[PDB]
Amino acid sequence: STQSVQTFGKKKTATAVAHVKAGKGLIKINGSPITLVQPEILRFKVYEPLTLVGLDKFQGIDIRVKVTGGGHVSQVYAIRQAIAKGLVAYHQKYVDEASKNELKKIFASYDKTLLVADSRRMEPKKFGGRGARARFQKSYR
Amino acid sequence: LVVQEQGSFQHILRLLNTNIDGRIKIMYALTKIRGVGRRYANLVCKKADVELTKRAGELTQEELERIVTIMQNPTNYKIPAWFLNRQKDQVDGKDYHVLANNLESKLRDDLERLKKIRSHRGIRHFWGLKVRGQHTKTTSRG
Amino acid sequence: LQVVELATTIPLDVQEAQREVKLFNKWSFEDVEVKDVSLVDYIQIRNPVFVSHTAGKYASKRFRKAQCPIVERLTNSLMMNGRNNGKKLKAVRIVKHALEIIHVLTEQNPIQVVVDAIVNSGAREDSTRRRQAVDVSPLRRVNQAIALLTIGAREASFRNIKTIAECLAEELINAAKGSSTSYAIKKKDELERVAKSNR
Amino acid sequence: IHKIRITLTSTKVKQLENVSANIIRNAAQYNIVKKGPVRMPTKVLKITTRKTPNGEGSKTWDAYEMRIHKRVIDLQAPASTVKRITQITIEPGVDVEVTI
Amino acid sequence: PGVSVRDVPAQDFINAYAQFLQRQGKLEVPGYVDIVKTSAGNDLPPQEAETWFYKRAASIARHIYLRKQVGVGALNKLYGGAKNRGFRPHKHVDASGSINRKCVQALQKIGVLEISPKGGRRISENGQRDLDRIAAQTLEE
Amino acid sequence: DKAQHIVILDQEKYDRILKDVPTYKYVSVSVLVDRLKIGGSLARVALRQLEEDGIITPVLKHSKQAIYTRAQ
Amino acid sequence: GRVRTKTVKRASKVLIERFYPKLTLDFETNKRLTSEIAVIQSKRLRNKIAGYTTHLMKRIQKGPVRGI
Amino acid sequence: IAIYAERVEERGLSAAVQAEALKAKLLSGLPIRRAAYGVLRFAMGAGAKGVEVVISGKLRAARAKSQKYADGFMIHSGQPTRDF
Amino acid sequence: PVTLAKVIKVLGRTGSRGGVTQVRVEFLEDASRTIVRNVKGPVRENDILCLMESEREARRLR
RNA sequence: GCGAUAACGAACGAGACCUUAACCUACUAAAUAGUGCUGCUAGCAUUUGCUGGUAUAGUCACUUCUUAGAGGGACUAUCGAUUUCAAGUCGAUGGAAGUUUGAGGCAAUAACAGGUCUGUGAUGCCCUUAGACGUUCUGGGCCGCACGCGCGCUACACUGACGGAGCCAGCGAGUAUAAGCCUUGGCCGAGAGGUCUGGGAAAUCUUGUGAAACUCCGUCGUGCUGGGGAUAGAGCAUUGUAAUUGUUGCUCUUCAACGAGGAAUUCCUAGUAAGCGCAAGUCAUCAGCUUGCGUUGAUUACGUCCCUGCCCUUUGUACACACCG
Repeated sequence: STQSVQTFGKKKTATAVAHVKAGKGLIKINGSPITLVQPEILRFKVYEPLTLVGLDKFQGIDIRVKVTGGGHVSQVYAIRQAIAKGLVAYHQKYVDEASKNELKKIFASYDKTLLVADSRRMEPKKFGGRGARARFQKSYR
Repeated sequence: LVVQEQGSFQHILRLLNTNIDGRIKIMYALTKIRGVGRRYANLVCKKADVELTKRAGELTQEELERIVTIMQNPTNYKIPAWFLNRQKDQVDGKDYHVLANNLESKLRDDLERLKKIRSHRGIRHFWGLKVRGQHTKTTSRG
Repeated sequence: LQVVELATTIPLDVQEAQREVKLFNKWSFEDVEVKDVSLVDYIQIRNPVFVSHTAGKYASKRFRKAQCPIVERLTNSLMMNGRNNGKKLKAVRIVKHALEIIHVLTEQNPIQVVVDAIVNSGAREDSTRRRQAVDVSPLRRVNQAIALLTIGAREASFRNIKTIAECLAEELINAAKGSSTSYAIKKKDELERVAKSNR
Repeated sequence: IHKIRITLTSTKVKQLENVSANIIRNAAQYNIVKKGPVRMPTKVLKITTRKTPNGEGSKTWDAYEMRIHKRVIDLQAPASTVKRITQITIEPGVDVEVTI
Repeated sequence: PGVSVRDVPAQDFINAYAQFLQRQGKLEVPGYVDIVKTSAGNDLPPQEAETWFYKRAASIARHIYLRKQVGVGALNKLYGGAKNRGFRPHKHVDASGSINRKCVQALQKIGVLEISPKGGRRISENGQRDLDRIAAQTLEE
Repeated sequence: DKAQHIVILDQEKYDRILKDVPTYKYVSVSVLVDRLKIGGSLARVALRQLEEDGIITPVLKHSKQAIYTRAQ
Repeated sequence: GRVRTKTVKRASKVLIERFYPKLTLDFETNKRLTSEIAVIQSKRLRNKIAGYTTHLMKRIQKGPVRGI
Repeated sequence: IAIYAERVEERGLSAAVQAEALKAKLLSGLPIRRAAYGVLRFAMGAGAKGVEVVISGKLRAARAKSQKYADGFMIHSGQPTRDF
Repeated sequence: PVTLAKVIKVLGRTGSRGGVTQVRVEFLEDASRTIVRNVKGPVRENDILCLMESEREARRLR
């Protein structure tokens, strides 16, 4: 063992567990590289935590994030949050604090849900209708 | 691959037994024949070595006659006993895939069989009411 | 410039994206500006985004919706008539293909064409219930413009062999040039003509 | 020295926690090496039924619930001493099963 | 670089392996492939008459490779989909058992799959080699 | 049934298709259908052909949208 | 709205009458002080009372307050 | 099994005992108001914070009425009803 | 011609249903003039507003 | 609530409360959760690399993710403003969270000739009680069809249908000498289904419930068209003692109305609406229904008293069965 952190990312039921360790710049998704992550329209979502801070920050680290639960879109958001949080956590545990603050600042200035999870959850459904708020159609005479 | 080709393009709206339009792909043009569906026509067009990417107009008389033979003799070309129609014919017990005018002949035969014996289903065909036990209180207005 | 190597091969067009942020990695925001001084704050193009899908929380406050990227608002308004509610991947694909088709027809930045269609499409006076002529707020102008453009495109594509993206491109370019061929200018002309008589 | 397994389950959490603490103590001071406690995910038994005994009025519903909790501890010691520890440490609210 | 299946997109991998499996020749394509539907919930036979069995078998082999001990009922579940039930609402249905079982039996006689302990079928040593090499060729270009 | 389209590629039509398509800034299935009165199943294969034996160049490729510009 | 009911307001007034000298203008210190002094049946009520006590102590310093 | 018996700690703080006693005196022909106030006095003597007795049915008349007999302190909403 | 004006105060909601708001617009170039006008959508202060003809004052409507 | 005060002190309701959702690299632990390593080992390139299988005896370690007790956290905290400067309120900042943080359970007094005697071996009075209005068996009916109405499900297509490929949830349930539960895997069958095994009284097996919408690649080409699949003929299976008045499922064939719906009218303010499925209840068989659950995920308000109503005060009244006077 040399250097390793563990972080996570969430979008509503999906959870992406990332392992960031020293390595020659490998980024993986359930044992497959990020470059072919499904929906490709949303691939730039899992490219954002890379381009926005520069790939050089990922030279020394080797990250394998495991994503599970939720759905396709939710998993994409969970993966992006896990990767961003994991980079910040590694710069917390090993690298100096100035750099970690700089990365945290840039991540927040672009998007809040790279570091902080969206807290929205599905409202429970109540009797008397088919939804949380929606009610059965009402009739008269 | 696009092909320039002429002569063989007959838009003839006359095909086998009924006025099957030539502009429509062969898989579905055969569905105009009453007794032939998308899947029966698809399987017949397979057994007659006709590329389904060829339109009904583009065909010639050899394919037309092969289609007629394969449609009227389903077994002779390895059509299973479960894929055709009027299985275990009421008259003779054989498997008959019944077609255009025989289709009405056999429907008249089945219905008149039900009415002559005075079966409940035949009597309801006689009245014009639904026979398969559906409710008619609210939904048989039409 | 920024080329640097990883164990997993990274695509080269992605490496090009460190310098600036581009919509679908093809269109730039920083060359787009809003002609209408009134509508500058209700058409947000200052913060670049890679794709018109951010899952933002824009219904929380009252004007928080004005901070949504404008292409995302257009994308969301494509999601209508029941069968298309919720299908936002389809909507963002529609928008991406429409931006391509706009660039092909018009040798311009498609974001600029979208902004111009939106700024031209909105009625500046309207009527409220005998009905009385009133002015229209900038934010109402913007989202009436977006609703008009998307409704016009959706009406055109229905029962027509032409694709939704092509109808969207056609409507956007016609509005962006301020011609009566579009659905948005025609409706804007009706609304302002009616508001005229009510003064 | 047997790989004894005790399983605790009850509807009321205080007594179940008391029983788990009691066995942990009586396997500590009586020097036995122990491997818990382990809490199974809680089971929610839900009955949703109509409030009215006839069928009149607004369609309103009751959602009744009976929670069940389950904890397991593994003991490594002779059979009789763990048996006596289990036998002294009982409670009406919490039922037990000792298995090997 | 050590190439595996996980490094190549799925779609082009199933395409390449199906073209390979049909070029090779020994696969035991059954005689009813011109007559049958893939699923009871389907309505029409597969359009690609002369290739659908090969693409099914290729996708099946990739599925087996990526996992451990997956059987014919799970493939029935995988390849099923929504059924048009007329005026009733839609509902999942399973795919055809005979097709998937014959596919896995053909893959087994060509020595790609092999009966695993605990049940089911798992990819073979030479099956792993064949899939890996057909992945190496796809990503070479 | 209206719109009286064209069901096969024909010599005069093929002369039309070769002559007219280099004057289009944007070509697609719909553009061909509504400037040629051909059907869609012919327009798709014409776009593919002109892609191999180069007369039209693509900007984007998708199952539901084909975007094709001038070859030059 | 966030109007504080009679229970929190009366409890705060009693606390200030009894234990004014050992009570400060900080919510955390007053929270722990209320916890040790008062037998509050819920943590939410405890926090509400501590916060209103802080508000009153912060008002007093600028000048006297009625009731208290 | 083994069935034992133990008397109740406060006869007046047990609602079941009081309801059964009220049944008995009511079956015995004793007036309704007197029986209800007997329940109320007995329970308050046992130290209860409050007590309520409600009697419903047709009382001396064909129309059915509901007579309530309260004394002391009674809560109605929230979790504390299940407790106290 | 159309003129431009900036909202400097939001007087209040008007109309029977409350769908219109009283605003005191203030001309950009000619800063010495303030006109009261009715607006259909949501408006804040500093909202620049376009007036088709600025020589009209509004008081109320239902 | 501040306060005003011929009251003063109180009681209920509200709020507090309880359950649930969101935060915790902070405690306790985990062989029924997961992981880092380590054996033994696979393919692929040999840099010591990339992806895997395996080992609940590897006499290893651990708790980020999962589970759940025991706690922490939010109180409007800070800052600007405004207002009896009292109660409050509005913007920002920080924060997992700042609408009472989101959702519910609970819920006063007075009433209604509201519903239920067909839930009750809960009941007064009336009726009936051996050719019974008790009970049981056979068969039929509750489904019967000129027609009117209410809750709904499918649609009228290209923002699509079909075919291949990709491939992701959450809440739950489950038995034994049966009258028989959830079912993996193997084999047969186009299917539906049959058969033989094995696991699971269940964080252990079904089950990662590989769900559907969706994504990709093609086919179709603006027409009642490959939209729609009612009605009907023939055949194959399954449940049941019994499928005729099609129980249900499957296969071929048949291929209606419908081209977005007049006057009217319902529900809804954010993970909400809409779309999409899944599980449980009913249940031998049958879900177009309910109750929950997640997946995809918006447009528009954040306002008013115009309509429909509700609360409080003043006021008029020939009303009190109370303006349906």
